[PDB]
Amino acid sequence: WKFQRYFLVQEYCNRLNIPFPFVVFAYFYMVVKKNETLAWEGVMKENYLVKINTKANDNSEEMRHRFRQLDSKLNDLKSLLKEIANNIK
Amino acid sequence: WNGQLKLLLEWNQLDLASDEIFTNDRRWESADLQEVMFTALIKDRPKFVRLFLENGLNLQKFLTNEVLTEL
Amino acid sequence: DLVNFIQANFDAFGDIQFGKYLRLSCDTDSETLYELLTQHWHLKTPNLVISVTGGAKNFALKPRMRKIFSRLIYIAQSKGAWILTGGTHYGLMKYIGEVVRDNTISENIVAIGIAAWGMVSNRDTLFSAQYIMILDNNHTHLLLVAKLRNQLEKYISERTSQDSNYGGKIPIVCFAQGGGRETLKAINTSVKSKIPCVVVEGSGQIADVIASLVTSSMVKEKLVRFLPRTVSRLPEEEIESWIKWLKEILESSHLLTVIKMEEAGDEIVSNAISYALYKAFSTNEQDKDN
Repeated sequence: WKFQRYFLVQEYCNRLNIPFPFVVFAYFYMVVKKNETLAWEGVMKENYLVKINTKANDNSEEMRHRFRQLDSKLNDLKSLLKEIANNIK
Repeated sequence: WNGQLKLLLEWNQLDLASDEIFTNDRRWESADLQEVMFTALIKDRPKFVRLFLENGLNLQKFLTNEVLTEL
Repeated sequence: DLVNFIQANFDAFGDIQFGKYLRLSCDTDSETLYELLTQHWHLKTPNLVISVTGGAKNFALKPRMRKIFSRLIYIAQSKGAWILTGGTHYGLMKYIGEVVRDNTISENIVAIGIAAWGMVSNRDTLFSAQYIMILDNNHTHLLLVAKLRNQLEKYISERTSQDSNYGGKIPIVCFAQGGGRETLKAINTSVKSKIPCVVVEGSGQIADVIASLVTSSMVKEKLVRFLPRTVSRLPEEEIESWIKWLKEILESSHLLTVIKMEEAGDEIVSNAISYALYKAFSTNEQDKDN
């Protein structure tokens, strides 16, 4: 219904836009005689892409990465402790 | 630099290329990308296209009349 | 009116609109420059967020860096803070200009950019001579003349402010991201003035070195790991200078704030800047017990 409403509204706005009984005069007379917006669009596009990226990243799976980083740091600390022990003896 | 980047591009390796080639230790210059960029358009590897666009490539400059004509 | 005063204060000034521009001299006093700038060009700034980036044109725009700097620009606009930058139209500077343009298209942001007169080849001397063609186009108050910027920053920090709290002193935080030698010198000289500096370890090679740092052998190993080409090309004399500069930087640990890689929330830049300013205000010992 909205699509057809657009069609009809455009049809009415396209013609002479004169009451029906008084359109013959218009016909006779006409026969006788006859980028700021794009920049704003780009900015909103960038904002939309950022929003999509945030929605994708909302998974919140970074906990595993943080745990892996902590484990790697612990392994490095253990290796340093082993090296210190070897140096002592 | 160019041959190393081409070799990495021969296989779909994104993170490796980002870490090794664009580490910023050695200046690569944006104008050098053009050639390899063209290959990325033919190998059908969009991620390298993203890399080149984000690493200083001027896409409009790349789309020269001769480039578009050949493509 | 203002031009007549400038004639005596500085002649040889060129205003370009397509964007005010000026010719700077080393002997020029920062006090008079700031007074005139407040008198005619702009208003007193509640905050000054300077940016330190390598003069080399080569740069890499990582998504995290892009988001962080977008948040920084948003915060600056919200607080109405001044921004000081090299302004040579390359990499990070170009991205900052583009972000400023995007923000202003969508109540104003000051993007004063100090650069070197000699480094730029094209000359378009004057009335309002305008030329196209190194210089940036999105910056608003670019001017041509390291020492001058530090002098201006310290003078502005000393200047009393009737608003923004912070004990009548403007925050004037220093921001440094990326890897370079001149950024090391800028961070060191800023620390000499006690200005609180914030660093991001995500991308910057020397920034990551400093972030990991918080002895001489350890510093050498870190810089070799993060600067292989720079270390190899750097001469023996420069190694000692770099080591001493970095060691002096580490002496003031409290001022130097760092951004962690784990942090991924929307509010990261604001937290870091606020924490750095809080540390500076609390540990200064002057109007800190209040």
